[PDB]
Amino acid sequence: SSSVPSQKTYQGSYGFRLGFLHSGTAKSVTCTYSPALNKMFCQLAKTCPVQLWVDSTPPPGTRVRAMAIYKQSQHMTEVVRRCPHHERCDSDGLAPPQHLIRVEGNLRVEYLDDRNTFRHSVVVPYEPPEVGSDCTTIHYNYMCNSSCMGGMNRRPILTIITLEDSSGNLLGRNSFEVRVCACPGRDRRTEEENLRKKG
Amino acid sequence: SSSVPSQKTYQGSYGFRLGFLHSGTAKSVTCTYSPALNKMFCQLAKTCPVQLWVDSTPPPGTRVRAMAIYKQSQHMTEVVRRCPHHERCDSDGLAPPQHLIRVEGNLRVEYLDDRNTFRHSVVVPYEPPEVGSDCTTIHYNYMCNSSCMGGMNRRPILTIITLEDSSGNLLGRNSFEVRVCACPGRDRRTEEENLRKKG
Amino acid sequence: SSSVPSQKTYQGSYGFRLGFLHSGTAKSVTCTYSPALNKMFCQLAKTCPVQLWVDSTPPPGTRVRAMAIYKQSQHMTEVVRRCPHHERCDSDGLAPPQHLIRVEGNLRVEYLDDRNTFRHSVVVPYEPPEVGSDCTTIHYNYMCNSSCMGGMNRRPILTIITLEDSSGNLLGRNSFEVRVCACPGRDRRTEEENLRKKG
Amino acid sequence: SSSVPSQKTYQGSYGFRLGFLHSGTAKSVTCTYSPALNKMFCQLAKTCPVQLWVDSTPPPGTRVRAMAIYKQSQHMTEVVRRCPHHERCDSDGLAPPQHLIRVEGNLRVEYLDDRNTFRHSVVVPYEPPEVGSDCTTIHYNYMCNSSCMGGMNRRPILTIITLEDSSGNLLGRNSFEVRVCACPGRDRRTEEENLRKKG
DNA sequence: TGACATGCCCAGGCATGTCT
DNA sequence: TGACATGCCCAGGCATGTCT
Ligand SMILES: [Zn+2]
Ligand SMILES: [Zn+2]
Ligand SMILES: [Zn+2]
Ligand SMILES: [Zn+2]
Repeated sequence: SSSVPSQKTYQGSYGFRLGFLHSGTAKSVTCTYSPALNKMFCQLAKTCPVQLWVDSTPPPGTRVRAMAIYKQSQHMTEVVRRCPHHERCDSDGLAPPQHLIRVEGNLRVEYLDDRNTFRHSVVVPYEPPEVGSDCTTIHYNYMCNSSCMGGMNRRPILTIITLEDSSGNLLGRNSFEVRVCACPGRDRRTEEENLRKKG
Repeated sequence: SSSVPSQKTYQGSYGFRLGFLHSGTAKSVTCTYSPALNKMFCQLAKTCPVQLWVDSTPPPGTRVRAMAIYKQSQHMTEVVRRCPHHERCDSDGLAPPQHLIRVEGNLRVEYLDDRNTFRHSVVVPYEPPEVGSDCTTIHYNYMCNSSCMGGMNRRPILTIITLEDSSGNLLGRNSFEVRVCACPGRDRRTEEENLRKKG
Repeated sequence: SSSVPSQKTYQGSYGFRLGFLHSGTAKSVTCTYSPALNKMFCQLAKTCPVQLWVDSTPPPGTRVRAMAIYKQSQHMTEVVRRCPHHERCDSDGLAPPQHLIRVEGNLRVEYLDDRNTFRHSVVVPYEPPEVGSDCTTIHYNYMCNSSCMGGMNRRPILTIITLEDSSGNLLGRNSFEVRVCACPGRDRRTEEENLRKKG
Repeated sequence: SSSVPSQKTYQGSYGFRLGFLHSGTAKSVTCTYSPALNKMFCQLAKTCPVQLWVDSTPPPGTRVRAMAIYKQSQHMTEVVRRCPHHERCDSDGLAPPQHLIRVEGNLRVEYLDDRNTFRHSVVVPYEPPEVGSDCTTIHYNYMCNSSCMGGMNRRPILTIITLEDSSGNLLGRNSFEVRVCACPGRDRRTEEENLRKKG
């Protein structure tokens, strides 16, 4: 069992928050975000664009870390890992096969295994938006379904995104729930309806 | 891809056939056999008793081999193995972790990996029935569900039981289909009803 | 997992059979036998008298062995042992603390752990009945309840009694089911009624 | 028999009190707290989150200790230990197999056996809440059911949580009753109804 | 001896990747 | 996109040592 990183929102002095793209109505759209649930629904190994928005410019050398933790109290102290089947399959060259979350399209990506907690994380440099743009987008990939036997095993996860200075100070923190599934559109609509009818 | 052992019934000069125990009506009974389908339905890692019946006594040194093959033509040439999750879990001390089929309660069990075909099999000596008894019973275990991702992946298998002399001559061959599943009683009654209504 | 001793009745050339005493009607009588079920119901650590009847006199040096096996196919290959709580408690001086079945009142008792199967058994010399008597009685004790967690765990057992010559030849074999429980009278009456109503 | 640690509430100069999470309505929810009974109902080996609330910040080096005692006067002087079955089973690497209470997800956990009283306790450093949060949460696990034969044996326990400075001074003490059981929701609703109807 | 105890058994139906 | 798949969740009630 491992000590649990905080998931508490800390928008901080830089006004850090996340944004998500709108997507289509298909039963099996690749990535769709529910604001009511603060929850991403996405397919295995497909791009999940996450926007980073800030009110003030972070200092040079700021880093963006993503980490998954189990959402339920009963599972929080268990490290989130890829299942043995997917670990044994699809390497991009940098991500260790045991890591659930990857970043695509970034030459400065770093995959970390915490020496004390054993938890996995993936870090890229923070880059400010281009001229006229309001945010910076990172493309994450989740390499197992929420349902994978021997991995997440139908346990919901949170992704925690932290903005950190080069010294390691926490500048901001946000999180979102993730369901990696075959039919994100179906499952988002089911969970939203259950929220309305039974929540 | 691997060459495919015969599944053709050969009751042979010893009159070799299989028998199966009757079991209870529970939705999740541990092992239940359908004569109409020639199909065992059983749970993961639970005992599956298979009876060996002969009309004539096999010679000393006769051996009994069990091997799984996929039933569908499209999958026949693929070796049946345990999935990575269950391989990484439950060793009894003798069975290699990759083997699907084990025998319990036999000190002379041998687990074989074919040098040419890569197929797994498990062998025990043939023992004649005790006085007054009509058959000999072997207790097999199947160490994955038929549905296991990265293993059988919802593909039906046959188990091929061969009676072999010590020289390697085939004396008899029988086979039965297997579904390893959580609810053998439910699934047997579903498959028998589908046979009657749509077969 | 361990190879399974035969439980098949073999009354043999000596006409070997078991007999049991009649007992009282109390809900918690110490030992009561159901002929309809061929099943002893008895309390923990209390005397269970078992009679040995023969038609012909066994040879000098004949031995009487008792051994427990799980009755259900799914558990047959598991060695029957005392639970950790009762193992750690009540030694008579001869019985190893892991043995379920003891014999009381016999100076020539031998407790055996099979080198290959790991199964426990308890052996006493066969003694012919005294003049005018028809049988010989052995007093067995069962040192766990059928329900004990970490031991029998609510799994029914059979006791197998074998008559063996000094050379090791099997002269006769009989068996009976056992439920060790707090209320043998209650439980016998429940199981007999269930047999009549639902069997 | 062992001297009995105090269970008297002492909220102390730091205003120390416990808090508990709300949980779902399921018959077998993993952990549910009854304010009317000051009683946790939880399952074996599952996470039990306990919140530590203070009004004033404890000094550096403060420690949080948990210990179980039997609630009934007749059993208070008996040390609460794991039963022999569960002791012989599930080690996390740090907890001795005899200890009932474990802490998950803390690298600084210490398991203590008192030299004089023989009582077990588990200690972690006190950490103040993160920014904006009102409490600190510890995840305890209870490694036997209240009913375990040879352990708690259906005797209710209190868990005593003490806040202690590094010098050993008692800063605060709170306690709650615990029932570790298979069906916490069922049993909580039974005990609350008995309180209302017969208390 | 009656009846409470409490972990477990059991059937109904949700789950969710995949078939069509 | 509709609907089958199939391991799992869940509540009702049996279990069985013990309390009275
Ligand atoms: Zn996976
Ligand atoms: Zn598997
Ligand atoms: Zn016992
Ligand atoms: Zn226990």
